[PDB]
Amino acid sequence: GAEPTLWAISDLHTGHLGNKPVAESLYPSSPDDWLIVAGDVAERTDEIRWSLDLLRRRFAKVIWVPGNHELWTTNRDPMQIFGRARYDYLVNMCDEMGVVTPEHPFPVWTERGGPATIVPMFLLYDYSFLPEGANSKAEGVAIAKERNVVATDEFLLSPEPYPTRDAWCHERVAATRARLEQLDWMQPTVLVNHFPLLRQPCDALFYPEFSLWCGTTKTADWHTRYNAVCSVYGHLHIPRTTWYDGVRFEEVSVGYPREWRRRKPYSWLRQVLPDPQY
Ligand SMILES: [Fe+3]
Ligand SMILES: [Mn+2]
Repeated sequence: GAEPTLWAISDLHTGHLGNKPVAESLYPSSPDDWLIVAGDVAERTDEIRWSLDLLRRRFAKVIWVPGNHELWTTNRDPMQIFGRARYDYLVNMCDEMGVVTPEHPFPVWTERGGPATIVPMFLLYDYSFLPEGANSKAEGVAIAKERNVVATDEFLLSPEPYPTRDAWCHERVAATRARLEQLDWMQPTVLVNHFPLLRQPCDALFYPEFSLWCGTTKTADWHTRYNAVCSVYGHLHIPRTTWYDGVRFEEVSVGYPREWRRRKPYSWLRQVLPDPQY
């Protein structure tokens, strides 16, 4: 009576007043629990480090993937680093703390839930989730701008040295797909990515245009192609459990204080493995 569990959570946003207690209430159920943190830990590098240091001292293993907010460079950030350099800095930070990143070898869960390869991914988005009235990236962003639905990324998420964020996204997708092809085709995977791997969850957004900043069409079939037993994501701030083509998708976001105070959730940590039979 003390069997390990693989949990997940995302969108901690510890910099916002009121979400620091949430992060400070994250505890394991056994000394061998793993915790997936699926993006949007914080914006500033020191806040991200504080949160990840707090979590890695409680869980046996922490697997971190970046969200859009970790790649923001604000004026109040002690590290004025941008783009791929900022991502490499965050990866090196996590490595110095012992936190697993998308650049580390894929961890393998060998406890309850079967041998499952946990795949931490950094993919970003490529403006391919076009709104109904759009037929290109520029058209979609223009329609979103005229309706005042623009992501702050456009001004804070630098893609340097890449020219655009979709170029960075396509390179990330190419590399991650190359790594995914090298996996044993008969072993389940746990796909982790801040953004949803397919477009369907974005249909729950209050306004659809924002879907432009919510993923890429190049990963529409990865949950079935690579035999995923569970797909962990966040970003949308719509925490729930759904099923697509037999695969269980877990939106594990916490959100901003005024968002999750309207609800009363049963515990912050979402059980990824073993199957909770929900
Ligand atoms: Fe996000
Ligand atoms: Mn978020």
